[PDB]
Amino acid sequence: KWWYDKGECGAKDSGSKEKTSALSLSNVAGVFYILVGGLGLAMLVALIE
Amino acid sequence: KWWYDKGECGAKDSGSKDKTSALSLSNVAGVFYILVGGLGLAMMVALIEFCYKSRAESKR
Amino acid sequence: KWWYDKGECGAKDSGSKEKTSALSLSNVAGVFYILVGGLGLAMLVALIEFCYKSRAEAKRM
Amino acid sequence: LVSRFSSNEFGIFNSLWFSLGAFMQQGDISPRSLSGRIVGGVWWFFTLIIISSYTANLAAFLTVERMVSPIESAEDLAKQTEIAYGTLEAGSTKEFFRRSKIAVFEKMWTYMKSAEPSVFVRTTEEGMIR
Amino acid sequence: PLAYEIWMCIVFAYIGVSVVLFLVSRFSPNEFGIFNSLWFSLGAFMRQISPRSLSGRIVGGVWWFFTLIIISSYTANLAAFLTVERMVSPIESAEDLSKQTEIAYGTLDSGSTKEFFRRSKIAV
Amino acid sequence: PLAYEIWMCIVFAYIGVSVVLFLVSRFSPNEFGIFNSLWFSLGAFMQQGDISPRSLSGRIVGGVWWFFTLIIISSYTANLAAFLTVERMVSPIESAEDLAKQTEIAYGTLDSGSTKEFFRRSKIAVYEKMWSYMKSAEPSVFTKTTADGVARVRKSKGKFAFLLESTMNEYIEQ
Amino acid sequence: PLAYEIWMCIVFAYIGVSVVLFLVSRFSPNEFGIFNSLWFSLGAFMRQISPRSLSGRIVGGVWWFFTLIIISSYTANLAAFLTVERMVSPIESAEDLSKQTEIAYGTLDSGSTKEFFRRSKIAVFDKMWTYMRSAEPSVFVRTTAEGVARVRKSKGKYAYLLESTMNEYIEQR
Amino acid sequence: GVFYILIGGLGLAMLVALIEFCYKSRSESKRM
Amino acid sequence: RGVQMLLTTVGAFAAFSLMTIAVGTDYWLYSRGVMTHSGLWRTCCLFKGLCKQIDHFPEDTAEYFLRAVRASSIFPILSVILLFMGGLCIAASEFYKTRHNIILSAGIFFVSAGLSNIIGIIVYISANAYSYGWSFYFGALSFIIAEMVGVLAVHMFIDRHKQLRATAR
Amino acid sequence: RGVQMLLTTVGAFAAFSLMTIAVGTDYWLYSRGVMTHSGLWRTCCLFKGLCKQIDHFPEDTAEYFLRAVRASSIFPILSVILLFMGGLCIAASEFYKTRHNIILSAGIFFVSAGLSNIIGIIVYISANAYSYGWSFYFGALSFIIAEMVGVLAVHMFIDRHKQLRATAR
Ligand SMILES: O=c1[nH]c2cc(C(F)(F)F)c(N3CCOCC3)cc2n(CP(=O)(O)O)c1=O
Ligand SMILES: O=c1[nH]c2cc(C(F)(F)F)c(N3CCOCC3)cc2n(CP(=O)(O)O)c1=O
Repeated sequence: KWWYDKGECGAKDSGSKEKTSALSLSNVAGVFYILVGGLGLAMLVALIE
Repeated sequence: KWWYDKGECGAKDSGSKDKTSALSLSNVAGVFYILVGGLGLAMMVALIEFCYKSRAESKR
Repeated sequence: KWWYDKGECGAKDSGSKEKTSALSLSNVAGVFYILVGGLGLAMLVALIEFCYKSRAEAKRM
Repeated sequence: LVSRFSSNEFGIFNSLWFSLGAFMQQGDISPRSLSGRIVGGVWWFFTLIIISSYTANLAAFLTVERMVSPIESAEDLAKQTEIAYGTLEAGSTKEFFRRSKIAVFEKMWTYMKSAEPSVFVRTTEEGMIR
Repeated sequence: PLAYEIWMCIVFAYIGVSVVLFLVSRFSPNEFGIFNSLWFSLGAFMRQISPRSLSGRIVGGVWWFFTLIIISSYTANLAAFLTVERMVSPIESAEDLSKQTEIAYGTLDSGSTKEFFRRSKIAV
Repeated sequence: PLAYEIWMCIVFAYIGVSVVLFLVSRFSPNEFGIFNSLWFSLGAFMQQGDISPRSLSGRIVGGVWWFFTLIIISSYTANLAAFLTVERMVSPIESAEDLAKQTEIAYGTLDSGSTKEFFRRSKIAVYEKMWSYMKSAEPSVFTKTTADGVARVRKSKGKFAFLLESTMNEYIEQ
Repeated sequence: PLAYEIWMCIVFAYIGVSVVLFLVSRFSPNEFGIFNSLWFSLGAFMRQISPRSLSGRIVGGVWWFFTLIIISSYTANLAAFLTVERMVSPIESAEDLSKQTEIAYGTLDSGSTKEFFRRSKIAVFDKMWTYMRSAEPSVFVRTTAEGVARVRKSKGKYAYLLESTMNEYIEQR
Repeated sequence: GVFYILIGGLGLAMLVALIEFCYKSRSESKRM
Repeated sequence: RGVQMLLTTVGAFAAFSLMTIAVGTDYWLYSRGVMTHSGLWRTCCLFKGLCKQIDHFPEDTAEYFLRAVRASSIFPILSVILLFMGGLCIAASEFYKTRHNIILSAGIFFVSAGLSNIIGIIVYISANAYSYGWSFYFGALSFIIAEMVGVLAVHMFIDRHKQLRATAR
Repeated sequence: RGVQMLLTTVGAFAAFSLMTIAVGTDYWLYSRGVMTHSGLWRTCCLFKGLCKQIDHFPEDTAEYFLRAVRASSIFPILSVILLFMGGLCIAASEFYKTRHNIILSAGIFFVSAGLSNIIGIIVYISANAYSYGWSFYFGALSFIIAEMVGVLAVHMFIDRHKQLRATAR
């Protein structure tokens, strides 16, 4: 009564299921980084060749 | 008489609509729209560039 | 007590969901059918077009 | 059959290799006939939908793999019906569930008192074997 | 998944883009040919020659992105059907029994329940 | 399912890689033109395709740009699959135990009457938890009139519910 | 997804299949060339020329089915990550505090709780008292709500020890 | 497992290529 | 010359014999209420020893059509009849080769018979809804031998056509 | 010939002006605790009218390095310096073109400055986490015009190289 029922937390599977954050740039920016790095590597290699 | 016939709503169509049988056509209709737009744009570009090439080649 | 608690049917089909059960051939058999139909259609079309080509080669050449 | 019946697919390996390329996605040698192209169109959308179904079922089973965690509460025992459970046939453990006032434990004692067959064991090692 | 009639729209767009690509390819005065353009549109539809007229290439690229989005959405919805698999009941209300005739329905041979249907005033 | 802003950066990287191809292909041909470089960049951005270069530099630019967009469109496929998986998730509320199982959508009754006295004098622990939530809510979920509850539900966009008699609910439904 | 070390195994198999394809294609006395065979194996890896020796094409086909299975499994596992998203806690047991040192932990500055760690004889709790008695900076807080504010402003870097009932009561608010 | 079937197919195609090259080279050296 | 023709003939004969053995018995295996074998006509248990025709067709219209096809083995019996007709055509074309174009129609009928046998194998695998019999593997091996024999027959036909085209000039 | 050089010069000048405007103000916009504009140096609210430097990087180590790069806009300032160096090289190569290879190095530095500008735009878009300022679109348009100007510059360089190769034979 005084902990589970009186408390302000539902806490019985409170981890709801939708969470529709479509896609952040966090998974994309690290791939942009290796993209720009490969581009600069190919530029310098082509120039020195 | 007084709840169904007197009321201002239609038939309580099943359970909020019908049945999400499958995915709606609205995404498909939008990509249809951008496809038809790009189709007409590239068609008019092809027509004007053929007109330009014909005016260039026929008039030297 | 005497209907929901006394009964033998748990009214929760939300926990312990559908385990891994592999894809049936019923979704694959109709695809096999249109495969075999396309094969037979292509065979008959190739045979009649080769018959037309052979008739044209025998008549005009 | 059809390629040597009218080239590029004159050999058995060229025909088998174009069959492999039409079974997979990428590729090599493009035919020019009506018949070979329609054989490819029949055979190729076929395996397209099949490997799409392979991808979909593998993603479905990996979704199944990250489903509901094992039991951690008595509410998890009440929420299911597949995994049965029982106590010792004699002792204060059975008297705890028999004299319980909480409806969750009351449903537990109702299921264990009406179980078919009996979930109760005589000794601790009998429960170990069960 | 995802469609009962939209596949016919895909086939109609396939024939239309094929006609447009051939009309571009056969109006320049290698990639010409109505069956050649049709088979290249088919090769554009699923995965597996290239036009160089620099105007029908735009048509090919937009059709190619179009069918890529289609096969991606098809894979996604087929995974969605293979994931949940929550089938529903065909019959919901009492008017559903009057709406069809393939699935029959009956009562007990005697009783006041049958007398309710015998002495009813509702046309349903 | 991805964004409305990642696509612009992808198109900017697309035209940048095409600038790289027209730079290096004309600096070391089949990719001698700007349209040839842009068309090979478009072929490398999608899966299928056409004209394969022979240079070391063009091959390594393709290998950088191409596994890139492979992973990106695979992520697009997986993300749309995740969104459609969310689309077939949990059905709406159909029981009072569904109300007790959640806490995001609040609900209330009328401030006075035997309807509130039902939950106040209840003995079933689910309805006791319901009366515990209604009695300790912040702010008050109780309305003065029934039409106040109607305006509270209709201005909620699926965030608030109301409990009432079945005949009144069906009449307001009609 | 799907791998932390197996990507290097994929790269090693890529180099191996490239070496085998070059050894087949360039030992018959077009498709020869070490970078040509390497870039053709790269073309076999992802989606977007073909050998005619009818033996290295078998290598290309088995590599091509191999990487098709890989990218199918990659799409499947990435959908599995984007579907559920069930985050877990890094700290589970009491030995997890002694097993790491990045996430700090503290007790109250005065009370029998710190006396329990000061008077303990277990080497795990001895290491805990050694780590907390030489902590830089001071991990001890003034009040209970001070510890709550210290944990809530830590973003997963600092924890607090107390009685279980008060902990569960703060958990249920 | 897919690594194992890749290694098996790789070794099988390698030995088949080796024996067909050996047979073709022996036949070309003996005949021509 | 004659070696490839004799190999094609004995391959067609072995394919016809394995198709007859697949028609006969031991096609599938299914554990009844104990294991039991079936040969698409009757089931036999592993009391023990009794046999009866367990190919009962009853217990949309596409389910009735699939049950009608799975009943009485419409596909593989007509496939075996077409294989016997192709073998008779190959025997008539082996001796007194008057017309040099009947071998193409015989090979086309042979490939169509193989495709129909594969389609019937797909139907019998679909209608199965736990192990498998040996006659199913024998029918699969006969399908492999039939595919190889069709390849050998069309190879000999295109070689004979190229020889006739070289002799015509 | 010279019309393409004048178009490349005014395109480089417009790209440098739009890069300066993108560095200046109105780069991004976000609703604060009311709306507020930002130009990667200081934020200004919509009381109303006050402005302060709200580009505070504090409140794994890869997050620290990303915050260090996003602090004070290290990448686009160096990109704009490289753009100004490429524009000065193009201005030095326009009149008194003695060296026949300085335009290639100028174009290579200009394309690398554009790529660094796009990388810095990606970092600035990543570090923000609702609308966006007009200077972001202006910097994007300057990146597009800079790419087109690099294409035109290397096109003029390969035309000059082909003319020199034709005059050498
Ligand atoms: O006073 C009691 N003390 C008990 C102590 C123990 C333990 F210490 F754990 F050994 C146990 N067991 C737990 C179950 O497996 C068998 C032994 C039973 C006890 N019981 C019987 P109860 O009626 O079931 O409580 C008592 O009555
Ligand atoms: O005797 C009672 N008869 C009641 C009859 C009705 C109605 F349905 F309109 F007939 C209602 N409403 C239900 C919702 O719409 C507003 C009025 C309340 C009633 N109440 C108050 P309670 O104590 O809350 O039940 C009584 O006391």
